[PDB]
Amino acid sequence: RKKVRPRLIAELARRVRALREQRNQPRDSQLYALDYETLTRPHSGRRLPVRAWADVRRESRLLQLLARLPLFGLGRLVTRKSWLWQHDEPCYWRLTRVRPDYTAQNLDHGRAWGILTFKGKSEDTAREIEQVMYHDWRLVPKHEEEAFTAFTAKPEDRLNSVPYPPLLRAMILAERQKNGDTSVQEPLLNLERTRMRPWDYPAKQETKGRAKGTPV
Amino acid sequence: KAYHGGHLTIRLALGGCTNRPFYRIVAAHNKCPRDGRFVEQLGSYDPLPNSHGEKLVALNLDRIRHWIGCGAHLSKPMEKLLGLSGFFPLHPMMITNAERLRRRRAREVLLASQKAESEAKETEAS
Amino acid sequence: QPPERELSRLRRLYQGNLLEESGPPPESMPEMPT
Amino acid sequence: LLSAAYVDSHQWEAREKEEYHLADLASLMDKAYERKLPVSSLSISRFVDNIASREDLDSAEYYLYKFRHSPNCWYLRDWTIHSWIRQCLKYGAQDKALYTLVNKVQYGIFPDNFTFNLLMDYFIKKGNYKDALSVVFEIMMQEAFDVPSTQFLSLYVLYRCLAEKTELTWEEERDFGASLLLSGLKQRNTVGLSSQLYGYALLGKVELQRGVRAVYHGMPLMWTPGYLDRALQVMERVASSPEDLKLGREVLDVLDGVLKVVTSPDGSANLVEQLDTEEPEQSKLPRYLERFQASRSKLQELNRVESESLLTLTTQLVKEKLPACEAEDLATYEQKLREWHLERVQLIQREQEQREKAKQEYQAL
Ligand SMILES: [Mg+2]
Repeated sequence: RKKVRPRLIAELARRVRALREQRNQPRDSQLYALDYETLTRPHSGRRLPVRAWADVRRESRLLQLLARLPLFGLGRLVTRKSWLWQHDEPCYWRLTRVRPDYTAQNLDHGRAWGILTFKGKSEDTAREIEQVMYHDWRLVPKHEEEAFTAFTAKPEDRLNSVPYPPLLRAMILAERQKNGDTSVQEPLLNLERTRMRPWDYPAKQETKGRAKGTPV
Repeated sequence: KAYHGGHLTIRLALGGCTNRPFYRIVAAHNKCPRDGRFVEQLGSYDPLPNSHGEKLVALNLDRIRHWIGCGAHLSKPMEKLLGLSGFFPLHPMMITNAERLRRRRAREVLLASQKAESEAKETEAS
Repeated sequence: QPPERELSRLRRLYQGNLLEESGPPPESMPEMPT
Repeated sequence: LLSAAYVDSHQWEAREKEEYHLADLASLMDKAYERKLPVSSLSISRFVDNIASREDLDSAEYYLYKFRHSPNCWYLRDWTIHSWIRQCLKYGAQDKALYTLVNKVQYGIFPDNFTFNLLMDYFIKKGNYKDALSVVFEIMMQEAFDVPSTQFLSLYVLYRCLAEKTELTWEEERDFGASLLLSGLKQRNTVGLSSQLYGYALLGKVELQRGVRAVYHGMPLMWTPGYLDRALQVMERVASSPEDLKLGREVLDVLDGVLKVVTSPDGSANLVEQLDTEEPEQSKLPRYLERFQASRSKLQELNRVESESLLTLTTQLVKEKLPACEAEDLATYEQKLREWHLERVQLIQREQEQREKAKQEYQAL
């Protein structure tokens, strides 16, 4: 070959573009700003879905609650209106770290960390909280924490094993006879190893994407 | 094409001619065209009744089990085929759709009886 | 049949965009009217 | 109410403080914000410490604002917040202290219970019970009724203001109700139990007239409907308690008035927040009114009602118990001053070491 030649402009372009992105990174106060009259984000002009309109006007964001508290409410419990409506069992975050967006003129945007207790079951380690910019958060009062966090677990009744599908069960029993295994045991699937979380379970915020800084 | 991202999937690739559909069950990268590059062919589906009135599905269940064990997703039509065969449980919407059809025919039967009763009133009027 | 409390939980979640509640479906497929 | 010793500033004024010209320190902070660089907590601390005039307070207020809207807002020190309130009181700028306290979100002034008592007591002695009430409402919003001393002062201001205010707006009922309830819960005396029943009654009024979301929205209160049920439980508890506890007659009349008023009245944020199966509170009022009369009869039968007014009972409680609290709080105050002195020295030492290393870095560079 040897007629393939360098592309200096292409190499120059890639580096130069990436540098500008780091320099002109937007802030949470801009990416997640909202126009409450039209319920549209000014940055990208993204109009919120319809099922969220009522809560956008009727509920608060997390750091709106935390900006009013000493130490940004470290140690306090916070729940979500969506959880309160969906699950009878206590679901909340125990705040451990909180990084406000200083640029915001009210310190109403930022990130938080805490320990999750979902449907009464508590995780062992703290992780970053997702959906902090949602109008869904409700701070728990200190005097109501004990009654709020009181939970008694019920014995689990969801089946641990189920039958095999009709054809797949016949293929298993047929193989038994072929190999000489004589038995009348019913093939059973074990569901304990593969149990699904609820769909609204908090997700890993650390590995989540962030919107770009090009305005629409 | 040189794809970036995506996963292997088991789906139906449409073949045949106009008004004569025929499907090839295949394992293919999800971003490839419906009838384009695939990894393995896992069977076929003929949706038209044959001389005996039988719709013919062929499933290579050994290779299908291999690709599901390696992360291959399933398209919703293919999940319906595996449920009818008995290799998978019946899909939730297969049952829900069957329930909707039952509630929809019950109304039709009731309406016909009401019409017959209304027709009976016409018979009473003579 | 869903529990009564769960049917109320869904009536609150989707308040204002609801359909008439459906009961248990017919036990068999109703014979096609002809 | 508090003694002169509690409000004496000899100990704070005798603190060891570094002497830095405000002009020089002002320049250092101004440069950092222009370069979008973080400012040290020790820097803002030195500014507040070296305030020497009424005019200087205005400049410090601007820099406290700038610090709040900076990367190191979380590191504002407790002694810096306490010195701010002490400086404001010293130079006559009490309005400024209350202003920053009410606008905590902007300036970051979150005082401790001792500092709250210092500001609240100034207004009480001057007779400005409107400003003192503002301090009480700010304490309630932060749920900071932990120290016993603050609870007694807050209840004295609340009951004195309530007696004057014959007419209460729905916002006033909500604010007074929350302040009474949270302060009352801490106290197990007759005055404490009366304030719980008084607080639940007022909040119950707002729940059955304007909805439950008026009570809990933006308030340190629960969102579950049934505040009048909590009030009646207080009556049922005192009546059946083995120990002899008494509820002031004044509160019982308030609950009777609330039940009568509610019983016989004359953009897209419109949601039904309660399940259809659960009974609405309005339907339960007939049963609530029967419980009240039965509880009142049992209480009067057992002689568990205190004819004395709540303002007179609270005054006696403050006189008897507040003196002891002053000694305890003042002892803790001295310990805090020494703890703050040591922590401040550590920060000053750490700053000196890094600056010395900075010279070594430039020497290497
Ligand atoms: Mg989602």
